[PDB]
Amino acid sequence: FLPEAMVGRSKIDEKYPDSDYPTLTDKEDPDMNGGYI
Amino acid sequence: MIMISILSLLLSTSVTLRRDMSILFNRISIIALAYCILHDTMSLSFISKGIGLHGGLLHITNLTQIFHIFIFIISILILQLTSFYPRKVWIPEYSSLKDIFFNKILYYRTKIINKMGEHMKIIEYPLILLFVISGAVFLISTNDLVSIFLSIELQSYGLYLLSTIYRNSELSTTGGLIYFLLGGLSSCFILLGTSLLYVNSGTTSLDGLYILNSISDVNSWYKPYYLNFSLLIFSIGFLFKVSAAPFHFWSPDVYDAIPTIVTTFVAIIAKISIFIFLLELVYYTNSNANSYLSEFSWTYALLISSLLSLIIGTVVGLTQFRIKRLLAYSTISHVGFILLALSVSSIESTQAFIFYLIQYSISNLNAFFILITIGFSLYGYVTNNKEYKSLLDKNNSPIQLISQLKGYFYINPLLSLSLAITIFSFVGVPPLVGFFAKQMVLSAALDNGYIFLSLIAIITSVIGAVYYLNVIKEIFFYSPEHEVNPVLNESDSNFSLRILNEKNVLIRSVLLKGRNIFISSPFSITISIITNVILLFIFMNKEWLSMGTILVQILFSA
Amino acid sequence: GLQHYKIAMDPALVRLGSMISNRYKYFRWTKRTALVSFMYVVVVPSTIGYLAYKTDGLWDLRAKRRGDLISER
Amino acid sequence: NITLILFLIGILGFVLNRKNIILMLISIEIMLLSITFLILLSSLNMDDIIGQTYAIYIIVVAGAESAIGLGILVAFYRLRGSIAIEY
Amino acid sequence: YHPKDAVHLGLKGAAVVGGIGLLFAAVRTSLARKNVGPWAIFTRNGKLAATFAAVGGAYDFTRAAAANLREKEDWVNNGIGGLFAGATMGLTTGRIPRVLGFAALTGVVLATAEYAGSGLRGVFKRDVDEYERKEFLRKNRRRPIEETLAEIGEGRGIKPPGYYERRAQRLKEKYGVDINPVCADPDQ
Amino acid sequence: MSLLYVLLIIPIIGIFLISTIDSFYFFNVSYYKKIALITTILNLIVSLIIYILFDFSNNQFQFIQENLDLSFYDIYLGVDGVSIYFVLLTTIIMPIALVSNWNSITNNIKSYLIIMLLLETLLLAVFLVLDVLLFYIFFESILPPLFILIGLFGSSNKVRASFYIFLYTLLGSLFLLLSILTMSSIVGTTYFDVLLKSSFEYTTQLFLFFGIFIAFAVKTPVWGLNSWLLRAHVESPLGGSIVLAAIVLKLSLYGVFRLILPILPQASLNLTYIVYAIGAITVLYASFSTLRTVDVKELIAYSSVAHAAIYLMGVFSNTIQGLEGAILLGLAHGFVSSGLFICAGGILYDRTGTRLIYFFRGLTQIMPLFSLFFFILCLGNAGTPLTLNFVGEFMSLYGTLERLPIAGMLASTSIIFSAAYSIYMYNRIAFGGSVSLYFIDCFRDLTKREFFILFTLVSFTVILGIYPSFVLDGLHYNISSVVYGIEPNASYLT
Amino acid sequence: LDKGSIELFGPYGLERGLVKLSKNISSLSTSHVTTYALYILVGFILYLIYNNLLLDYSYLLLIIILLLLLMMIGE
Amino acid sequence: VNRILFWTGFGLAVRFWQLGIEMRPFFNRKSLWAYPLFGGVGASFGYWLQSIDEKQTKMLEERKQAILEKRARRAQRQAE
Ligand SMILES: CCCCCCCCCCCCO[C@@H]1O[C@H](CO)[C@@H](O[C@H]2O[C@H](CO)[C@@H](O)[C@H](O)[C@H]2O)[C@H](O)[C@H]1O
Ligand SMILES: CCCCCCCCCCCCO[C@@H]1O[C@H](CO)[C@@H](O[C@H]2O[C@H](CO)[C@@H](O)[C@H](O)[C@H]2O)[C@H](O)[C@H]1O
Ligand SMILES: CCCCCCCCCCCCO[C@@H]1O[C@H](CO)[C@@H](O[C@H]2O[C@H](CO)[C@@H](O)[C@H](O)[C@H]2O)[C@H](O)[C@H]1O
Ligand SMILES: CCCCCCCCCCCCO[C@@H]1O[C@H](CO)[C@@H](O[C@H]2O[C@H](CO)[C@@H](O)[C@H](O)[C@H]2O)[C@H](O)[C@H]1O
Ligand SMILES: CCCCCCCCCCCCO[C@@H]1O[C@H](CO)[C@@H](O[C@H]2O[C@H](CO)[C@@H](O)[C@H](O)[C@H]2O)[C@H](O)[C@H]1O
Ligand SMILES: CCCCCCCCCCCCO[C@@H]1O[C@H](CO)[C@@H](O[C@H]2O[C@H](CO)[C@@H](O)[C@H](O)[C@H]2O)[C@H](O)[C@H]1O
Ligand SMILES: CCCCCCCCCCCCO[C@@H]1O[C@H](CO)[C@@H](O[C@H]2O[C@H](CO)[C@@H](O)[C@H](O)[C@H]2O)[C@H](O)[C@H]1O
Repeated sequence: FLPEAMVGRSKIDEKYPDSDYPTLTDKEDPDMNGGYI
Repeated sequence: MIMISILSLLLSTSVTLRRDMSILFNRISIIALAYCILHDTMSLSFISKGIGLHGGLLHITNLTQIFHIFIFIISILILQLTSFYPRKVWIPEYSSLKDIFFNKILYYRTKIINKMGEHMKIIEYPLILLFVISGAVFLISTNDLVSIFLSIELQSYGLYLLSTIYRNSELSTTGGLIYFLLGGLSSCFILLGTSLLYVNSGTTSLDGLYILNSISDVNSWYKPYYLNFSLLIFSIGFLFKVSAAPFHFWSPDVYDAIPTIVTTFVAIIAKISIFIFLLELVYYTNSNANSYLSEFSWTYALLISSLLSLIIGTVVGLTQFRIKRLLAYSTISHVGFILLALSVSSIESTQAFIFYLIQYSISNLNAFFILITIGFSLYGYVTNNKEYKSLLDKNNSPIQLISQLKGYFYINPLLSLSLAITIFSFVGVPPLVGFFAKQMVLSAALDNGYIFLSLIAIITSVIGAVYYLNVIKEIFFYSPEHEVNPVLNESDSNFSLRILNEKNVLIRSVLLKGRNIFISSPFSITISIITNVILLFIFMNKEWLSMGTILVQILFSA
Repeated sequence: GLQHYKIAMDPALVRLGSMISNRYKYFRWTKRTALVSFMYVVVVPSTIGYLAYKTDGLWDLRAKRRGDLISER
Repeated sequence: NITLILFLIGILGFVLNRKNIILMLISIEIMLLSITFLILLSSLNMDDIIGQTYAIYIIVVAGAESAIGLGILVAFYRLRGSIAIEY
Repeated sequence: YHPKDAVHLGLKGAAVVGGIGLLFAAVRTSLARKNVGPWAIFTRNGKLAATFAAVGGAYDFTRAAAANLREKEDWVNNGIGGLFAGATMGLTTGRIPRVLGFAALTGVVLATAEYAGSGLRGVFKRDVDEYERKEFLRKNRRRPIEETLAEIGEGRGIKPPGYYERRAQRLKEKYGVDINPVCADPDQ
Repeated sequence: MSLLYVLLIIPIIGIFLISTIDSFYFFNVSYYKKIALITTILNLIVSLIIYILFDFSNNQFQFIQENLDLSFYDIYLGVDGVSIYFVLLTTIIMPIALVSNWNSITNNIKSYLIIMLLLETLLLAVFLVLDVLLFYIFFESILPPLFILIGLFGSSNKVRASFYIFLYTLLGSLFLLLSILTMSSIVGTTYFDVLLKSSFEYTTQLFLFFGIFIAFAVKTPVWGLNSWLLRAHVESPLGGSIVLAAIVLKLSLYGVFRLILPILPQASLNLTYIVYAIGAITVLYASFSTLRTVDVKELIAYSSVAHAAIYLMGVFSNTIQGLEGAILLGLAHGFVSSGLFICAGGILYDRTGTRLIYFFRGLTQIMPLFSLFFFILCLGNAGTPLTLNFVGEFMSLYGTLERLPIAGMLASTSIIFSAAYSIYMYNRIAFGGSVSLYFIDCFRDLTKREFFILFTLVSFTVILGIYPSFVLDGLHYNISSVVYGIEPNASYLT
Repeated sequence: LDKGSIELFGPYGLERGLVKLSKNISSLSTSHVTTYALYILVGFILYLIYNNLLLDYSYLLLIIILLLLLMMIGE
Repeated sequence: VNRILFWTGFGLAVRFWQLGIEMRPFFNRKSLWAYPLFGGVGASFGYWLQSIDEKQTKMLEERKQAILEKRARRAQRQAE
């Protein structure tokens, strides 16, 4: 009944996106430091 | 007196259609509720577990009259929000006794004070709160199953009408519709519970059910399993109406959708009356002998709701970005603390319950008052943020996002610090009053063997403190996206105020800018008194806690 | 805040200091990181604690002279 | 046994409803009828006229919620134009 | 004590917990937004109910199995069952760190609840005088010396009168050497 | 009124005057900063008056006031030799903490002064209160001002730093609250005189220990729980860093003399090997990772973890020497850590805007006054003799060896590892080659402000090192009251 | 350890774990009265089963830990 | 502390906090009369809390005497 802007999960995903937390893999981040060359 | 006030206000409201008369109907409602306080104040001259009145369908207790006074005062504080204009104009030249009482000020007050705002144009708004208050003070005083059902509906039906009263709001109509529909299913559970009580006992009186339960508690063809089953269904209805998890999903949606003036009342009064009625029922349904009747105690649902309310209220609140959804979830985790002290039926827990309830009703009032005042203060401010132009019902809820409070410390420091003091009280930080409330509910549970629940409460108190701190980070850690309106201070834009003596003779004429507009004293003083109570409680605690020690001593006495 | 003096900020050292600060955001649970973590956090404290318990109150030196034994227990 | 069957029916009305908000109004009333019918049949079994009185007041409150509910539904329809849930 | 049929109890645990998850799977079918039909409870949501039976059955079976081996009934068994129950929850997700992590969280909480006492039901009542019990605790200021030496023991600076003669006896028994400290005075 | 309540009202009166002076003049920020500084000096003069009158061998709490009116929660103030020097340390630091950060604030200066003036009252109270719930009340009332001090006047990673300190300190302190509530339930009050008479059952003691130690382990802090400090101290303003290390880290040290030594003795005795195992580990790991830290201000913060562990093992020795050494090492840490924070956070960061040790080299060549004081504060961090830091470490380490020898033997390795990082940091900033090439323009040397607070802090560290009897004569009789044990021929006299 | 597992098995792993969990539970709230009504019935039945089947209280805690960890997993 | 003083200052503190929220000037001369008024209201609420405390003390004292007669009458009847 309410707008998606107010109760929708979609705008949670903009305030708290999953991209806020890195998930680099062994190929991307073997030194486990951020991909620092 | 509440019934004399409703009928008198109703007759006056019935013969008028003027929307300018709303201001004065809310003022007379405050005066009417003050007479109710003076009548109930005289009804405290006896020591009694209870006296049955009007054929045994009602009762009076020291706790009933104490909390009739509390309900009337909380209503008076909320009623001010519609009894006085949000902003005022003040000049040092009109500030003395001679000026305020004998002189007069003339100026165009319409756009400055918001004379014709939506809240100042509902004639029956003061009337419908009185109807809700009436059902609240009846629930507290009900001694019969029928009176319980009739009182709970009187309160519920008026709360639905409050949520739908802003008829031009497509958010308020939805919220009231959600509330009536999920509230009606709750009413069936309360009605099923009382019906199943009468069919197995032949009685509608609480005292007969108390004596039937009393005799059954001894460590054959009629084993009384019905009382703990009936009260269990009966508890689901009231758990919904206080929004205890898992029956909680409605409150964040309804509290977010209706106007902020309305949610102050809707989110406070209902929990005051429901929690008082449950306390007396928990006491006289207790088991003094551990038997098979005690294994099916209805009070277990309150212990599971409390555990679930502590977790849901603090965990789901982490990712909320809308302030009224956040405060809705904060209330859920606070009733998990209230429900834990109710479920432990001990002298200490009952005293902790009376304090947690009163202090939290007062503190959650300050949070709503500060929010309403912050929205009425951005009148002299402009924003270019894109996320604010897309908001809905910006007059019913001026502050909807926690992003809108970014940099309020710069705009208003003590208003920001008042909200800081209130928020830290919700966390439980000493020396603030909210700490002493949680302290008493942790010590009661620990002394009675609810150690596992106490550990869960302090863990969620850390989790719930995360989203409380996020609001503080917004107000103080960042600069404001709100900037002063450029036109209100252009050096050529002034409004003429005239000073007039008693016989309308011009004493003086003053030139005023937007800097001479401030918050109305009714909202500034109310915020000031409660913030001080939260801050200075450790110097003024004797008579507040002594009242609760005496009320519980009468209830447990003999 | 206050203006500081001019420093030739090395882009290479600045990005290195940034790397050290955000490094935790990229820690994973591997067979190696678990092995180092288990050794340091469990094994060494448990070994130190075990010796602490076994030798606790075992010896006293005060006023002990020849013909007496250091061992209390 | 009839009173319990009808209470299930009102409950199953909520179980089987994703779109009708009208049918939730109807299912609340079926539940009220079952509970009043139970009180009424147990009243005849115990020779108690007070059950008949409690049934009467449940009918009055039931109609009053119907009025309050259909009025709120009218307020909602005026601004929305549909009583349908977008599921 | 009376041995418990672990297999018989294990089925009860799987059915009770797996029954509730079957009720949870049913909500998923009812709330599904497409025409999935009635048999979607056992095809699309079957894994949800299946893991509930797996988790519940492993907990009660391992709790019962733990009790038989240790020949005792206490809060410890609620730890073994919780560890194996949490391990089963981690097996579904297929991630090693969580197999161990979920077992840790489940085992700690299910043992902490039991060792504290059952909060979710009616707490045990001692059925005694609370005023006498509390007052005894507040006024039990001194205790027999034997009472304290039982928990801490002599040594570590707790040298009760007679410690040296006892230590001589203790040292003689274990070291086989008589203690005889030297004089330090050439005269007498 | 009493003289211990004058200690609390003066910082409150200063808050009022800063708030009302603008209403009598648009007033300068220099006028706000003189009010706050004169207010802190008056508290220091009162505290020196209290110390002149104080009886060094009295077993009754002194400068108390006859309440005679009892409520649910009531403030009871008193002083004993165990607490007098903690009060004095708070009243000597707060004036320097203000002077150190005199130019560095710039914005929100009234708010900054009000928080420090409020912190001084709350930290003074926590030493003066004669109840254990009142101790908790002030031991945790400092968390809201410190959340906002870091957020308003902190460095770049301030938001996360302030969330860490508040949430860890809130979580850790809520296990202390459960233990305190249990003792109050069993005894009926938390007033010290009544609680210290009471003896708990061993099992109650062993569970009250689990909950006071969990709180203290988070607030010491121990090695695996020290993340909040590595963030809080570094991102905090200079003044907040001085308070948090010198005064707040000492609240747990003084809380063992109240919450554990006198009321849970059997639990403290039978669990010391767990404490010593943790204390030993946090001596080694903290020191190994202080060697490889590249942020100077975070190298001073890590050093604090290693020192707190020496004084924590000292409080758990059941010895008169390790208990007084623990208080001496906490007083010594208060002066030296203050100076090293002033050097890193208040002189280098002021001139460079950087904390990375990569950019600093040969600073003695252009700043010879800074390098002289910096050397003396590095030697005290290393526990060199002639500084109070050596006396505290020696007595703290001896009682550790006398209690459980093996752990004091590992803990004694702090003599090699504190020296290692202290000289290595020194040789890399003051020495280590010629003035760096990353410095485009020359840096001025110490100001008359920077010189005189560094000189004042060094003066306390050295003079108290020569004659520690200035502090030792006050603690002797009062320390004598927290020892648990008997001797076979000295006890049970007839 | 300090920048690794102590922050993963600690504040940073509790942060990223709980934020994921709270988004999933918050996605159960779709503001549909039909779906909210179903939830009330569900939460009603679970209370009825618990206080009539005399189930061991531990069976409940397993349910809560199962439920909480199911919202810990995405998709 | 003294209740009359605490409440008198409480009213003084409420006036101070009010003007701080409204961001109005503390200490305008033609509006100084509010400080005696706010404090005077504070003093009055305090004489009332003094009457409340006096009566609460009497009744809490009675109750402690009642719990002691009950525990004693019960103890006496258990001597048989
Ligand atoms: C011990 C139990 C109690 C502790 C439990 C811990 C729960 C912590 C929940 C933290 C919720 C907020 O956590 C944080 O919020 C801020 C809000 O901008 C965001 O923080 C983020 O900021 C920027 C964007 O501005 C991101 O690029 C960055 O990756 C991150 O730091 C993230 O959304 C989230 O990392
Ligand atoms: C912080 C907010 C301000 C403080 C809040 C509390 C102030 C008011 C507390 C009042 C309750 C306790 O104070 C007292 O309690 C008893 C309880 O029956 C009542 O006392 C009443 O009955 C008794 C017994 O017949 C009479 O002796 C007494 O004259 C009468 O007033 C009154 O209520 C009050 O005299
Ligand atoms: C300063 C920090 C360190 C101080 C604490 C460490 C002190 C270490 C003391 C070690 C010796 C203790 O006391 C010592 O114990 C050993 C056994 O281990 C025993 O040694 C004995 O061994 C043989 C039997 O094998 C005996 O026949 C012989 O008489 C004696 O040498 C004696 O009891 C004593 O010589
Ligand atoms: C329990 C809650 C937590 C308590 C923690 C302690 C918080 C202490 C905060 C101090 C009080 C607020 O501090 C307040 O800051 C605001 C900043 O907008 C100042 O207000 C002023 O600041 C500067 C002064 O030049 C102006 O540019 C600005 O326009 C104006 O608003 C107030 O004069 C000051 O008093
Ligand atoms: C690693 C940390 C592990 C522990 C962390 C959490 C513990 C924090 C402090 C818990 C204190 C122990 O728990 C406390 O113990 C005492 C006795 O010992 C209990 O006292 C007792 O109360 C009831 C009532 O008589 C008794 O029936 C019961 O035997 C016991 O619970 C307290 O009710 C309990 O609150
Ligand atoms: C024993 C286990 C641990 C005990 C409890 C300790 C829990 C501590 C958890 C704190 C988690 C961090 O808390 C969260 O941090 C992020 C930073 O990444 C903040 O996010 C903030 O900083 C980022 C940094 O880029 C900026 O974009 C911006 O200022 C804001 O988004 C959140 O506002 C805060 O809520
Ligand atoms: C000396 C140690 C002291 C520790 C004191 C107590 C610290 C807090 C204990 C629990 C800490 C949380 O622990 C952490 O939880 C979350 C669960 O979502 C997990 O966090 C992570 O899980 C997996 C990694 O396995 C990731 O893919 C996922 O992105 C992330 O959520 C971590 O696997 C776990 O390390």
